[PDB]
Amino acid sequence: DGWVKVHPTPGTMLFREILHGQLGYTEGQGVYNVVRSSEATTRQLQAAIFHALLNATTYRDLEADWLGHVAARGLQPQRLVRRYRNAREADIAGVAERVFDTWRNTLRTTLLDFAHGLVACFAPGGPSGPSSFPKYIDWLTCLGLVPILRKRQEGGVTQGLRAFLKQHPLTRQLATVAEAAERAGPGFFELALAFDSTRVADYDRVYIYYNHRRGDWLVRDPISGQRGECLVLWPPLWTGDRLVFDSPVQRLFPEIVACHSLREHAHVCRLRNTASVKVLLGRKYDIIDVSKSMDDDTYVANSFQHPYIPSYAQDLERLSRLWEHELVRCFKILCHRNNQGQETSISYSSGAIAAFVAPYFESVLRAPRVGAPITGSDVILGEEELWDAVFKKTRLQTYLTDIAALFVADVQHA
Amino acid sequence: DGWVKVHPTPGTMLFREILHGQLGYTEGQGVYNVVRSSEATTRQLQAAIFHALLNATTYRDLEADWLGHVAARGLQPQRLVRRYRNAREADIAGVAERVFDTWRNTLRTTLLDFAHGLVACFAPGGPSGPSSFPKYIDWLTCLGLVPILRKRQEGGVTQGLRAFLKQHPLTRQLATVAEAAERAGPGFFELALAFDSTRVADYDRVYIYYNHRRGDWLVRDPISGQRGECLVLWPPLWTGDRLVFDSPVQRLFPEIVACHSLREHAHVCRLRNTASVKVLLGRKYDIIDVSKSMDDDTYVANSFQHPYIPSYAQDLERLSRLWEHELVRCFKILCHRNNQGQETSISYSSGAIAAFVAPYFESVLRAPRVGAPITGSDVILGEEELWDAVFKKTRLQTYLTDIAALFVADVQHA
Repeated sequence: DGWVKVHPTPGTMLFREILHGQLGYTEGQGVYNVVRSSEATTRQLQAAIFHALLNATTYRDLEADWLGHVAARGLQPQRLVRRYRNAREADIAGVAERVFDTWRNTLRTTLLDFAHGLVACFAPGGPSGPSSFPKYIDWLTCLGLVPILRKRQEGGVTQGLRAFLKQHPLTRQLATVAEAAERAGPGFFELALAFDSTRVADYDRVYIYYNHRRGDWLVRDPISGQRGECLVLWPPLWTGDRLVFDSPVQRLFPEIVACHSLREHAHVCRLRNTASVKVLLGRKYDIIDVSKSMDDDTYVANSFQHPYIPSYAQDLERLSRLWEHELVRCFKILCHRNNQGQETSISYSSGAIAAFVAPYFESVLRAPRVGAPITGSDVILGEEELWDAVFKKTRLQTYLTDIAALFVADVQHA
Repeated sequence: DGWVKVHPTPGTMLFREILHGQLGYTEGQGVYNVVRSSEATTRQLQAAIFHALLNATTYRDLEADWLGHVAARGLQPQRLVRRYRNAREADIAGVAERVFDTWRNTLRTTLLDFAHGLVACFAPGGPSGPSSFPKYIDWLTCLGLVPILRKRQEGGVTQGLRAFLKQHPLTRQLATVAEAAERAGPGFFELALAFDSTRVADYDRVYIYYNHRRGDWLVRDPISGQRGECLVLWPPLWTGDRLVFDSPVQRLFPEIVACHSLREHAHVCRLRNTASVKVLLGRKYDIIDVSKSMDDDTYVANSFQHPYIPSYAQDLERLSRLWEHELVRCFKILCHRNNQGQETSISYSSGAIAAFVAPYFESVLRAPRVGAPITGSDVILGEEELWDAVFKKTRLQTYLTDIAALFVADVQHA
């Protein structure tokens, strides 16, 4: 009652073959390889993990750790003042500031190592393999639908997390690290659980059914028999005895088909003109035309020759430029420019990362909220630069600076 | 009695098929992918929510929170002066200013977290699904009409608000934030109800009737039988025989049709010239012309040959430029360029955001209020920078600065 098959039809297979370059290729299509890059998602995961780790810090625990470090070094301010026996406030303040700076550097590098360990643990799951981001992107590019199958199970990411966390020696060395780990454990476990729950269906196996009257989707895997959900980003259109998607490939399809047909005709015409001389016959390296079978009681009037050969450079150039412009504007890809002449730099714009990465996490993966998203510049930015940027901009720095200021004031005033 | 159907006619279906690119495609048409972007509406929602949250802050609650924080830290100004025992008012003023600054940073991060939570709650349902902004835009671009259907119901947005607001622990932490939230709750509920009540009809199901004698519109859904309202932004014209709309696609239609027909004729002529030699016959790889099928008391006088092949590159280029100029001048889209490079970025102008987003919220969504609209520059800005700007220019900055100045004066005069 109103159901119809959508995906296993030859049209989408032809779309995917076009995406693989099975018919024709152009320089401008190469931009698509940057669209599938998994840099933005990994950067977002790094930012989320950094925020989650640094949001568990406690001021009192940090103060206790600093006091313990000072006691271990035996560098209490009064002892140093009574050893130096001078009223040089600037010198003793500089000494205390240097000690605090060394402690800050050691804490920063320990936190960086722990955070990088967490990021490395989370890395293999998302960008490739199960629930891979390029699979989502080419799902969007071909159809506009992203079928998903869900089942509540454990996975390897959680196993790696539980193996790594329990044996980590950094917890036994710093109370702050252990407290942050134990407070953020449930969140990380839930995040990995969400990672391992979802699975984007492969292109060659899944089935999609659409009903026009009710306007609902059905997606199932014919092998396992499992039913899932069908996510739609831009909806298709029903024109009666047809279905027309609004994916970029759908828009670019007629031009590609026309250019391919032109190239085939050009090749066929080229192979015809191999011979140099051609001779015609009639009723009273070389190719002969015999018209005896058709000249029966017939008289020849005239004979014309015109060796036409089509040209297809302009069509290929236009198709390449069209592909580049369509992929740049549709996915909102930002290109950096040199001073003059050529330009070579491709990255994701802020609008692109928002409108594509955020729906991925929110709906496709159903992960919990990850906080404020990164900007478009942070994708270009490196790992350590992002780490110490978020370290500076977080509230962990304020407690450390306040402690340093109070300690320096107490040292210099006494 | 004067009613005539409008929308299910083949003309509008052909207009939509033109938008999907059935009748060819050009690089100029790709600018349409920026007109349908949902950045402006999300920016407006963020600004409205930020204003609603910031306007509800209370001076007395903030003063009480400041006193409580001072008591918790034990930072009584007189006690600190009696402890330090020095006449350096600059040092104590700097200490108080630093404490106020750290509290400012913590309050800012908590407010940002709560505001981002609300924005994430409102985001999924606004620009897509019900009241889909791209659907509104392509309704405007095809016809000039935006049919709507309304019903008073709750929805997922209200449920998400109910779950998030009452289960967020931030309310139990700061009295000021909870007080502002409980003041702003009714407005957020009304906004969510406005989101959930309005639905924009799909292009493939709804029906539209017009009657020129009275000048009235009728819109109905043939499936559910529900009757809605028909909104008009630029009115159409009635010429007796037909109804002529004034949407951009209507103006650009004849040029598109002419170019498509020219391309078809060029292809047909191209397929004819695949034969190198052509032969003619008459009464006393190869193509034979037997004109003796008609020869009866006849005599051949002369023969001619002229293999014409039309060219269509200039037409395609002109059509692309016309498409780009029409879209830019109609939707008022601002284009940015480098020193010599073209299309550094594409963004909505202030006139565009006003004249398109504001009528959307005011009529289609029937939102109660959106506050002062943002400029075109705020679209480029990210969420965090926009939040910083609105926080700087809001009412709350008055109370915070006044309290900080008064406390600094009291500390330095203690």
